[PDB]
Amino acid sequence: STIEEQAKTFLDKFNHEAEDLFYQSSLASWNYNTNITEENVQNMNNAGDKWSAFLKEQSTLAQMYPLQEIQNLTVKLQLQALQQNGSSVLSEDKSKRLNTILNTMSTIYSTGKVCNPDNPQECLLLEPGLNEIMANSLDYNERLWAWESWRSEVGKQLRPLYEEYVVLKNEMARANHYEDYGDYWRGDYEVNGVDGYDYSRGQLIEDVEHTFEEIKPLYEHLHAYVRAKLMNAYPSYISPIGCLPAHLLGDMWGRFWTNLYSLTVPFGQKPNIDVTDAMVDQAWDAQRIFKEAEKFFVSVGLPNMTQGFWENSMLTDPGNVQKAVCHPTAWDLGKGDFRILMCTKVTMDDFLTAHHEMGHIQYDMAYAAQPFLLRNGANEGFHEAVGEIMSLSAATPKHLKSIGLLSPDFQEDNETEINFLLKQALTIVGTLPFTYMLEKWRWMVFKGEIPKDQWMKKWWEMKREIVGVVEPVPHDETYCDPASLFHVSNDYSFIRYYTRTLYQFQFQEALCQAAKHEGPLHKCDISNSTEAGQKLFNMLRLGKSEPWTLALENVVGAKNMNVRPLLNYFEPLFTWLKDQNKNSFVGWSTDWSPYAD
Amino acid sequence: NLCPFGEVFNATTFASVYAWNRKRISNCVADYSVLYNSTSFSTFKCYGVSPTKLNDLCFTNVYADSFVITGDEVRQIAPGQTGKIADYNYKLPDDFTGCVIAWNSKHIDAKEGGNFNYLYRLFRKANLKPFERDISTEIYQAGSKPCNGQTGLNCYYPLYRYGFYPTDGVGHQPYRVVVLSFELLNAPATVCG
Ligand SMILES: *[C@@H]1O[C@H](CO)[C@@H](O[C@@H]2O[C@H](CO)[C@@H](O[C@@H]3O[C@H](CO)[C@@H](O)[C@H](O)[C@@H]3O)[C@H](O)[C@H]2NC(C)=O)[C@H](O)[C@H]1NC(C)=O
Ligand SMILES: *[C@@H]1O[C@H](CO)[C@@H](O[C@@H]2O[C@H](CO)[C@@H](O[C@@H]3O[C@H](CO)[C@@H](O)[C@H](O)[C@@H]3O)[C@H](O)[C@H]2NC(C)=O)[C@H](O)[C@H]1NC(C)=O
Ligand SMILES: *[C@@H]1O[C@H](CO)[C@@H](O[C@@H]2O[C@H](CO)[C@@H](O[C@@H]3O[C@H](CO)[C@@H](O)[C@H](O)[C@@H]3O)[C@H](O)[C@H]2NC(C)=O)[C@H](O)[C@H]1NC(C)=O
Ligand SMILES: *[C@@H]1O[C@H](CO)[C@@H](O[C@@H]2O[C@H](CO)[C@@H](O)[C@H](O)[C@H]2NC(C)=O)[C@H](O)[C@H]1NC(C)=O
Ligand SMILES: *[C@@H]1O[C@H](CO)[C@@H](O[C@@H]2O[C@H](CO)[C@@H](O)[C@H](O)[C@H]2NC(C)=O)[C@H](O)[C@H]1NC(C)=O
Repeated sequence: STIEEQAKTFLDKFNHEAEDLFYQSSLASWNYNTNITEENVQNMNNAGDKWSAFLKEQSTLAQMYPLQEIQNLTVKLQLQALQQNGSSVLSEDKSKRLNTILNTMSTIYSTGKVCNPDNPQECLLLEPGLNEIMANSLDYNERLWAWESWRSEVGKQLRPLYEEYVVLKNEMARANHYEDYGDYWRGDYEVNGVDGYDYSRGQLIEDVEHTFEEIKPLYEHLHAYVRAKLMNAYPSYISPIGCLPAHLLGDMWGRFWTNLYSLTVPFGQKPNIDVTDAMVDQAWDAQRIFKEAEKFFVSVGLPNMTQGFWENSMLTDPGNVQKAVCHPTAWDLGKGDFRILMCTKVTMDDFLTAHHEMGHIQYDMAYAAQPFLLRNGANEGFHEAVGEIMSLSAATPKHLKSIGLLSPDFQEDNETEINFLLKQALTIVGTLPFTYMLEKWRWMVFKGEIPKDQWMKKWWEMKREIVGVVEPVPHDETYCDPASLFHVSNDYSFIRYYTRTLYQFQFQEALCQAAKHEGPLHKCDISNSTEAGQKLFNMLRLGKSEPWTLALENVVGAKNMNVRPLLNYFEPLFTWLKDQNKNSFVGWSTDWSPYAD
Repeated sequence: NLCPFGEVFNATTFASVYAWNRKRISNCVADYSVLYNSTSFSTFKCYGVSPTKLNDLCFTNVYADSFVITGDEVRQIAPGQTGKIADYNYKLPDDFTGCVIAWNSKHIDAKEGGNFNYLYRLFRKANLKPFERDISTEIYQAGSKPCNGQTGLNCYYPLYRYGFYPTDGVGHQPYRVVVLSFELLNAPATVCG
């Protein structure tokens, strides 16, 4: 007759009732995303509304159990997830208006087209047209046109919608006993109740800034090197002491500098590491590629893929007859149903990402015996970090040689090693200031510290100082360049990417130390290591049952995120950059601009 | 010579777990070597007698219990390891003299639309003593407040329904269970191999 016993029975009913409902919703949404028809979208929306209504009923019920009287930490967490008032704390009409503008922003982003003024018959959307320009074009004026057209068209539409989005989202979070929507987001990292492992919501800012400070020097040297190399590519357009023009960074926004590898390669004579030609020339089976990833995961002590996975997954492009969503996704449908949705091509990029998504599935396969509300990552960063450590091990030349796509020669000049590490940095460290600044601007906007009359002013002021990037043309408050990113216009938090980059190298260092690896960390392949496999499974099985701090300590020995894994991974490239920039400018002027008056 | 005695074993449909079925078997020629190369039994282990001596043994009374349960819950059909099935639905005596049989039905019990014909109990007042049933639709009320009328806030309907689709994981695919128990008596009936 205790409250705890009453709460236990309530949680049993919820778990057993919600498993099946979530399974029906997942099956319906899978049939849509793999088979776009009107019947399927209506079935998905029906199942989703049923699931949301059941969840809200259970929320009002779970709100009737006084949390403070609970002495069991696990049941308290599940109850808290259910008691979250969420959007329901908004009035009905205000919530409807918020959902309307949310879907509208998502639609205009994913559908916006810009047309070439010289030839108004050529029009491109973001994918694949505008992205192809920003990735491969070497023409400054064409790139500048692409950059300015995307922003000045779709972002201007997004501006007022985004203002209403900000104010309503902050109100909701405030009604949910938070300061703003960013604080709500910061609640994901909050730990309250476990003595010796708690971690407050202001500590994230402290840790992110304290750790970004240590990353700062490495990024500065990479920035100087890329700046000189780009000066050779766009003569008379780049100052040797100024910020980088935003439209020369490799994509529409600068989130990844991957497409700058051709312009910044240290040693052209040394061959770039690409195995695409080997895959096509070698007998390949798409089944087999995914089977090889499966063979990799079993070699470290993890289970096979399920027969349901191999039968229900979609591993090839279904063709022109069947249109599907081709964004690589790892589906955890529940009830032990695990699938991967991927329009796999025979390319090196897809090989590593197949490892990444199958890493997700193993995470998803793990912690299955946990209750429903605990079937989730330790925090928002754990799943992608796990996927990313898989792809590094698969990307190592030792693994590539052992699988048989590479020549047995294995030539490894100190220059081939620096080439690989430089390509890693364009991706890994190029995204961190972007990630840190976007969430910092968003957090500040939610806090009400950036007035409406200076959204773009503070955005580009912050742009210059942190990332070292300067706009090619001036933007007044009519523009809305922040809303021009997918994650921003689709209501997704972004700090997971900063946090996941650090977590992944912590895990990589730990598992390579477990595998008794001796050489440079970036040459480590955790293949054939049942010890490393067990240490990772020991963390995977917790789900969201234990605090993420306790789970991280269980594997790496530290209660918090650490930068030394990343810095030790990139130490050789760091010294090489420090030598390469002796006669180069280090730092950035906050005052240089491409444009004048 | 009158009883194939497996009109239970292979048939059209079975009963739910909370209302498991009993049947008497008599006047039979128990040959179970043809069932050794049958559809592979998910689990076939005997407790009181030897599987290499079955047909030689000529016991008196035999009873058959048939019902359907999920895949992860199947390993509870044994003395001890009390759980959801082993307490609220079907418990086995600690001293058990018999054998347990189970196999997998791929799409027999599973249909594309889904099968919602098998039920199971989740809420009961007490654990069931061996070989007991309680099919009562008594609205369970652990909280002191006895609604007793209908579905309530702290009240719950004690019977839930299995959902069986042809794409489920192995952990909860439809497993079909038959239990053989030989009561220990000093009175003879007609059974042997
Ligand atoms: C908070 O409540 C949960 C219940 O949801 C507690 O977890 C449970 O721990 C008990 C004791 O270890 C488990 O019982 C055992 O089950 C095994 C099953 O094989 C049985 O053989 C044992 O004799 C025993 O009865 C129970 O299964 C387990 N439940 C879950 C869902 O994990 C938890 O311990 C509580 N927190 C604290 C701090 O006590
Ligand atoms: C990367 O590998 C290359 C070789 O594979 C390393 O280069 C070598 O560097 C040494 C100096 O550390 C050079 O030695 C010197 O030779 C000059 C005459 O050429 C002499 O005047 C000096 O007193 C000194 O003895 C050596 O020639 C050079 N070899 C080649 C083939 O370039 C390089 O140091 C490695 N880089 C790193 C960061 O380890
Ligand atoms: C229940 O399951 C099936 C009916 O779906 C029956 O199983 C099989 O029945 C066939 C005949 O229809 C057996 O073939 C036979 O093989 C033996 C040698 O093994 C041969 O001597 C016979 O002349 C005949 O060709 C098949 O073996 C048999 N499989 C098993 C389980 O042994 C089964 O008899 C049904 N029984 C009941 C009680 O429902
Ligand atoms: C995509 O959805 C359609 C229905 O909207 C599925 O239907 C097919 O049409 C009839 C429907 O009874 C089936 O008998 C056909 O066999 C299906 N056509 C095929 C398989 O080409 C269709 O199956 C769905 N596609 C996928 C890949 O799930
Ligand atoms: C890591 O695991 C792979 C599994 O593919 C091992 O590869 C096999 O290696 C042995 C010994 O050289 C060969 O006889 C097999 O034919 C290989 N199987 C393949 C290539 O599929 C590899 O040796 C392991 N590396 C170790 C243990 O250091």
